[PDB]
Amino acid sequence: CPLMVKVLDAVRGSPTINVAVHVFRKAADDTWEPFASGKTSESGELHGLTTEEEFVEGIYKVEIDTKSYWKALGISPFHEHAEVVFTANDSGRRYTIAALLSPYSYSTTAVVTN
Amino acid sequence: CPLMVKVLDAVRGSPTINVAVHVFRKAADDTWEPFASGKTSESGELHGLTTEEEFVEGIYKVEIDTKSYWKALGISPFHEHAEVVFTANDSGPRRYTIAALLSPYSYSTTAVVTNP
Amino acid sequence: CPLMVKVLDAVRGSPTINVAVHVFRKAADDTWEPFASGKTSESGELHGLTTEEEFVEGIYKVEIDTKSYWKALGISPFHEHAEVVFTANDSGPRRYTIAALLSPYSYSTTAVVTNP
Amino acid sequence: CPLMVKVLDAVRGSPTINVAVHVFRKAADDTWEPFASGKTSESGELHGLTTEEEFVEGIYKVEIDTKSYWKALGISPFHEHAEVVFTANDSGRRYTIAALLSPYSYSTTAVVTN
Repeated sequence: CPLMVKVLDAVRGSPTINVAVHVFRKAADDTWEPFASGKTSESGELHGLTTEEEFVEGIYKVEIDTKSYWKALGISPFHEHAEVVFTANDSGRRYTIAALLSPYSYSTTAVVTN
Repeated sequence: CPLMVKVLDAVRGSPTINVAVHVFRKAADDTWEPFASGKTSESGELHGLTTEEEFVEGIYKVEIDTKSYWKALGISPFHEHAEVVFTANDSGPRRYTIAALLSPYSYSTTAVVTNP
Repeated sequence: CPLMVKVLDAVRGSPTINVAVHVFRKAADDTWEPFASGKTSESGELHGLTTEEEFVEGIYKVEIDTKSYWKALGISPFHEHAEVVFTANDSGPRRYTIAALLSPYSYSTTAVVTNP
Repeated sequence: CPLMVKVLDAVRGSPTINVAVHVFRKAADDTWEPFASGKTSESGELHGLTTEEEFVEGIYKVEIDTKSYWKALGISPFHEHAEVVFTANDSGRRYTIAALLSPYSYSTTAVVTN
């Protein structure tokens, strides 16, 4: 898969499990078309969101439901979610979106290889 | 002003100057209404976006135009922008500082919330 | 003061108060000499650690006692502290702001460097 | 291995390759005894630093030579290195030390499992 999502918990020092992630692609009318989604695994990872054929150039949004996660832990969060918006190519790779979560802070990083 | 935005450049170790910032509020429509906008100063800060009267309860989105910043420096960044979405003033008026730290392929955002 | 330390709590979204900060400078010995120390204020900031006269070229270490902070809150953190080591004033006098953002199992540190 | 190190480059969006990492254990006289070391792989990871038998409770320091990395890229860095100091146990796990590097900023996170 050319697109993977890895989420970590900076309060507990652990992968975030069962966190909902939605992926959108920007449409012609500049609205967000649902594209893919899932829930992070026990390793805090989400694989097999798309394929090389489906993942064409364009602008994508990755939305991590961080609020629901912190609610499950009984911790009051600041953000409604974590949103990463990026342009796939040019030109032509494997994308790993990493997210490090705290209740009042998050960081996201793109690891782009091949 | 109950809402302040501060941006830093993690590559140069300096405040980001002239960075565009757009604020939106979720209408009952469920659509995003333009709420306020501006650009960061020399200190990388943006003050006076709004007032205590105007800044009511709601869900707000703060879009920082990081792409324009990096490209002006000859850098092609990963992100289109840095976007912060949060519920404000749910338990009464607060003062919010939104801090962003920018790298070409990474950013972090932190909220500092105080009771005026 | 050419050296300022600022600390934030990423769990509460607030400045960290009464956080111990110890500064060291590498002697020709290659050992760390106690240079200065203090505690953060209500704003999570620590000013007046040193002066332009005293703050010469060298390698400096800034140890933030994050463990004590978290444990006071009933939290058992991963890190013993947050430690920043850097060469200062190599190309002339600069003003340094060391920013730390604290979570129980994670921290980030950023340097903001300006020419006075 | 009960201790792994993963390093990423936030400027290029890539794992950091060939970055020297040194591990120390605090001794009785409170000095840092060299314990293990190596260079990150093509995946920016460093495995097999120690074993379950060797990795006993105590205070450890992990030192990442970030300065040399940025020098190789021709980018002026702020820090001399990135240092993570922590106490292994109590009580009794797999430690992953993650580091996200920028020239004037770094973040480190502990992922502790099992």
